[PDB]
Amino acid sequence: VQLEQSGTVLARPGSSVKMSCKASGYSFTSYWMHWVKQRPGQGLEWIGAIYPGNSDATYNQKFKGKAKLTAVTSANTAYMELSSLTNEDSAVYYCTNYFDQWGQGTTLTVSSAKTTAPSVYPLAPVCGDTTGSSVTLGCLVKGYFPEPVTLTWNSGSLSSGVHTFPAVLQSDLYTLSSSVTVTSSTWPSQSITCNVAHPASSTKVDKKIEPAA
Amino acid sequence: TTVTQTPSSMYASLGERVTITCKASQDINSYLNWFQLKPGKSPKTLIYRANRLVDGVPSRFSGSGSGQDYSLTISSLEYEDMGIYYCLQYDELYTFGGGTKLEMKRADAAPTVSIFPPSSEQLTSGGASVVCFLNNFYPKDINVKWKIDGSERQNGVLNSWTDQDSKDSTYSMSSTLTLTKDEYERHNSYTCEATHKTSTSPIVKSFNRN
Amino acid sequence: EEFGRAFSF
Amino acid sequence: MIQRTPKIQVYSRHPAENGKSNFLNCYVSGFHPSDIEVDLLKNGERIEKVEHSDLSFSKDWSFYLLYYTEFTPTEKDEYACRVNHVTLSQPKIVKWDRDM
Amino acid sequence: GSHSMRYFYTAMSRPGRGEPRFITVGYVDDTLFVRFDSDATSPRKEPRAPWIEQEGPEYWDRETQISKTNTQTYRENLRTALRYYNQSEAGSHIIQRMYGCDVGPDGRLLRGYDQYAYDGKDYIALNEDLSSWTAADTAAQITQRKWEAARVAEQDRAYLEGLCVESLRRYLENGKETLQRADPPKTHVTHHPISDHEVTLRCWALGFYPAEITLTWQRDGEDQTQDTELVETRPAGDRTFQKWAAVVVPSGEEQRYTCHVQHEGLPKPLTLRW
Repeated sequence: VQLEQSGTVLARPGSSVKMSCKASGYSFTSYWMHWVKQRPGQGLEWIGAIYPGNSDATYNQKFKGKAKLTAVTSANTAYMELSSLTNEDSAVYYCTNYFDQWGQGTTLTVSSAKTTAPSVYPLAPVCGDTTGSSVTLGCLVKGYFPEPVTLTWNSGSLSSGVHTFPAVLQSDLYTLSSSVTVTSSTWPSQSITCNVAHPASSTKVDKKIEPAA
Repeated sequence: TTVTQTPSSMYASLGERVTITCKASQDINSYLNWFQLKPGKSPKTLIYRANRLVDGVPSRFSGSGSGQDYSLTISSLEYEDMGIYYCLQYDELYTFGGGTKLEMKRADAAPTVSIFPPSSEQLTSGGASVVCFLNNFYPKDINVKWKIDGSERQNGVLNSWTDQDSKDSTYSMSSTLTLTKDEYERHNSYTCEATHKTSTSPIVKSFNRN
Repeated sequence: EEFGRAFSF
Repeated sequence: MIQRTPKIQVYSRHPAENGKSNFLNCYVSGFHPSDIEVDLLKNGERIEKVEHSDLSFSKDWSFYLLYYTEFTPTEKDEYACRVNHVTLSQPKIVKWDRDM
Repeated sequence: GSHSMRYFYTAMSRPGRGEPRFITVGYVDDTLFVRFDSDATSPRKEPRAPWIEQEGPEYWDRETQISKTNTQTYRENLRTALRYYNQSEAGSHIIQRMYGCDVGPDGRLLRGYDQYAYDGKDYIALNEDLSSWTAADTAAQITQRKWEAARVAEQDRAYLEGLCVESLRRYLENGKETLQRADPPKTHVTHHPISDHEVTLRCWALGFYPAEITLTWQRDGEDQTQDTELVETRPAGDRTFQKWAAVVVPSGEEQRYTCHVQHEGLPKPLTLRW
């Protein structure tokens, strides 16, 4: 009754990529599959539509020449390829059957960056200031690629007062930060540590936040 | 055709009635669908044909409107209804609304400003990232200004925003200032001024390079 | 009788 | 687009018996577009106060109409139907044969 | 047997001759029962059978409103078609529509139809499944895409499975003396000498309902459907039908030729040759 999309894909600027969208539960070759684009900055925007009974496709005038809609009836699948990719194509693309049921959306990242291991840096208050009650500490994951990166605190034990801000892209490489808020009686009294794991680069780092001066 | 959705964003309490309006540039008859978007989850079609409830969707949801003006109403707002809502017309072409963000109402909270200098290993790696966390506050609206030796600096800054915390319905924010070792080393005092609706004056947290 | 709802093209 | 030439038939309701009243019918079917002109003429004089049916069509989307009027047949009165369509060069005339 | 009810819509653009004309005709089996024409002194739906006069003011008000709104919605449908095909407002185009439902001896739905045509060509049709749409050109594809993105076929299926068969059954029960009676045709053979060695023998069938019928000239048993002149079945004007079939034969071979008639209102096939 529902439909399952492809996995998150990554490409180079100027190359071309191809996404899939397998539908089930209904007659695939009698309705129009619509493809929609979601960009974090803009919003929801229509890309195209395809009828797989004979593969008739309509497109958006902004996407004419950019997108190409294909369909395989034996596999109940609808594909869509994009060429000459730019950073404006890095987005989440959804396929729907006449806007009845949507898919998980395929994520597309366009970057000319290589797989790079992160750089983990501790973040302690100024001059080791534990005087004021409730102390906030941080872990900074700079310059890594691709995504995601997992970050825990004290091997996953400390979990309250912990928020990790979404990764912000600064020139092809990402930057993430996380913040823990404990009580001055806990630090430096208890050993505090942030653990960072980048599975795509196979990197495991365990850093300890200690006072200086 | 351009459809305008209002409000762009809003704060609402539990049980409240919430109405989202979508206006078209021309009579689109009944060709309008309403979609919900919760972070990460597959979009959910709530209302189709402008005023018909999808089977299984909670009855608190209702669709209305005609001609150019349509609306979606939640009679009693629940917590699992918070997300971005979109209107779609399919009379002429397929165009979407601007999107409306449904969020939690709570008491105004002042941000917790914590500023941290670069770490030692990073200074030995050539860089220097000065970080500023603006913790648990409300509303979302917040401004940040980095200050180097007393002069405002906007170059090489990074900004990351947190969604509404499911725990206390607050927001957080991170602001990084990336410099090189020698660039950082030719200056003193790094201030992180913050401006919120709770204070007329900027919360100022700074540190010396001593 | 007659379908009282018509759908524009 | 799609023009179809009409098919014309001229007849009566009941068998034509001279002296007894009857109904002259001209059935024009299988034509497209809708614009048609049909007159029933007696001895070459077009008869006024002619009734006709409502615009219906068939499975092929081609219309069909029935032009009818009251009359009394005689052995020496020429009855005919003149049908003009966008698919005909000149108005087509069809003579009424009581045996057809 | 199985019976049927259909509705036909005819919209004609006429640039310079006024606004587009809208016409509706309703049929039950082969009997027209209602009529609408936007070019009347009073645009109104009106009955055309004795058994629909029985209905009440609410019915007629409903139908007339359903047609007066239909007039303008199809006057806009023509504009949208001219838009889709990039045509001139100065041209005369036609939008046709036929929709309805059949029922069996038990009175339940068998098949429901809803077809739309533009300029005599098939435009968009509802399939037997009452859920999908069949477009014939890339301009009807816009209509089908927006029509299923709103799941309008749901409403269509609801009407066809519901009010259609309900009202149809009501009409059959109200007029069982006319719609559910089978009146056999009245047949005779008429010889017409064209020359001294050639005569036309004609089988005449008069006054029958419905229009379905078969007329064949057989020689001593063998079917000769090749030398038979046939006329398309023609309404008599009194809601019955007429049809003849002719064969040219030599003088003397008038006994070998026999006529076989086939009507639903005929308990057994009629055989004749006079």
